Amino acid sequence: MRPRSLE
Amino acid sequence: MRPRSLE
Amino acid sequence: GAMGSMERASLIQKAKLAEQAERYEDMAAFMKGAVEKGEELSCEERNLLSVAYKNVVGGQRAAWRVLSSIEQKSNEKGPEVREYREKVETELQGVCDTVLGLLDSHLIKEAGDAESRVFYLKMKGDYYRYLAEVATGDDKKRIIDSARSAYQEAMDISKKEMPPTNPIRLGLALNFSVFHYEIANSPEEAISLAKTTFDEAMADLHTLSEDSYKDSTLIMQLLRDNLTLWT
Amino acid sequence: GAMGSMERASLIQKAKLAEQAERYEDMAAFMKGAVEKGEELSCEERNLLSVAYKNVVGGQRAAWRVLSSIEQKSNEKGPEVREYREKVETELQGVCDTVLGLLDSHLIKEAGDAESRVFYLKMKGDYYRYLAEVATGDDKKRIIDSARSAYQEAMDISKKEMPPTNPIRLGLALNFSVFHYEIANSPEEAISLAKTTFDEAMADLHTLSEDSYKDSTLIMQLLRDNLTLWT
Repeated sequence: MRPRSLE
Repeated sequence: MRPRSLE
Repeated sequence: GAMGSMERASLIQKAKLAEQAERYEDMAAFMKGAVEKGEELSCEERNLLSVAYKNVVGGQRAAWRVLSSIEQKSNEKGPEVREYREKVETELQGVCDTVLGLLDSHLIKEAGDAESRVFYLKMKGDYYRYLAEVATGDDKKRIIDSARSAYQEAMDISKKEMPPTNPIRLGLALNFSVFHYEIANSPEEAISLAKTTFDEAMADLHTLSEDSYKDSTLIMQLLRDNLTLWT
Repeated sequence: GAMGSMERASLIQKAKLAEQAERYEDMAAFMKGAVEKGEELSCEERNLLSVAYKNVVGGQRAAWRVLSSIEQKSNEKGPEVREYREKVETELQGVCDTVLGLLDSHLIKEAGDAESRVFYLKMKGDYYRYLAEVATGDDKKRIIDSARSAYQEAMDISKKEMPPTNPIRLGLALNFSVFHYEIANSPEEAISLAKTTFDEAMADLHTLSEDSYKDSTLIMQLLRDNLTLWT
């Protein structure tokens, strides 16, 4: 699953 | 509120 | 145009890929290219054309309503809100004129079977409806008449040639009812058409398979949702 | 370019309207026009530039991943899947090159304060990162080095000039950590940077107001979400 970058 | 047209 | 060098089968394949990728502007350009090959569309291909343009114009309509609401507030500042609403409006008009042009060159002329002719006349009514949503004054009157006329021709073929549960016939009646309520200021005609359509479909469900029953009842629930909103 | 005749203030006003309308391609064209006026951007205007292009490239990246997955499946048919993936790839490259060009002409050169310089160097790292996601082979190596370099210059200024809770510094560390994990094949560097960033911010929260506390803890939760995923 892909990690969170800044929203 | 807006009515539903065909989706 | 720009898709003239691509094979018809490759345009249809790429329209399907664009749908999976949620690239609806690309999907619409591929389906326009496919229509411009000059051949009739199959049922699946008509669906791809409708999905593509409905998603493109749906984003435009949503943006237009946000901008129109801000413009109305600002008139209860500068020209920028009006200019930008006009920009989005003109782009939406252009998409509707493109779809209308495909229907007039030459999808409706070559459509002889009821399922294809009703589908295209319904789409003609829908895109004139979207033009009417942003039109003012006398312009508005002629655009409203063009919508009404397309929907009425579609309704007359659908009542003669299709059972009352046919999903195309149901979706036409749903959208014509929305026309009457929102565009033609005829709420009583809207409610009457939604109720008669729902009741006539209910009486024909006994004839359907499980899959056809699910298709027809899904659209009937939209009719019921609008009757709940309106009554 | 095409926005050369519009006032800078009108471009910023229309970028805000486009955001409200969820018209992010228009928002990005307006903000490009504003950057091309040649003046520095305020904090709010830097945010508008980042929101616009992040939403445009985010749709492109999502579409590219869907198409890349179908292409990989089809190689476990014809040229169409590769061609369409290439079309979306080239459009995504073009958006990244446009943003990189704005940063190089001349936003980074004129950015002297840490909040503006770190913001722009972070954005340089992010768009080289998005280029790296679709790059292969030796091309990939030079693009990865360009990302890493931009992020490292941003990190060195942020550690000297900003407190450990500063939201710009936090978001830089978050994204550089994602670079290390997903692009540079350095999961241990990714985990170390996320953990050190989180722990140093936690120790500085006592200095913050209610509003600054909410801003810093929101980004800290993204660091914690990635550490949960990775460990």
